[PDB]
Amino acid sequence: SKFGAISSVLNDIFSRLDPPEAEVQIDRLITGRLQSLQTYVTQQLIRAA
Amino acid sequence: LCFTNVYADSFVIRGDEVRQIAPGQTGNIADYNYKLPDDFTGCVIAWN
Repeated sequence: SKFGAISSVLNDIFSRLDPPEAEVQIDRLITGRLQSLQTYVTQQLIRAA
Repeated sequence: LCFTNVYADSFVIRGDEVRQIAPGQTGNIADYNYKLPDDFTGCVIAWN
């Protein structure tokens, strides 16, 4: 999932973009994936209960 | 603000070459004369 960024591949962000906003794109992707993993863990906790 | 120590770098370049002085920006001056690190904090001054 692109999560609002321009690419779903980190190396694409590296090559096709210069660092200063490549950092912004990486931050967006990282926070999106962290949210996904948080959601998975929360649902696992409820199901475990 | 109050800084620890300030380093001033002075030189002269061409008119269109001014864009090359930037973090993560490549070019003849950048690759062979003067390259700014990406984690660069500071001002750059250019006047004709």
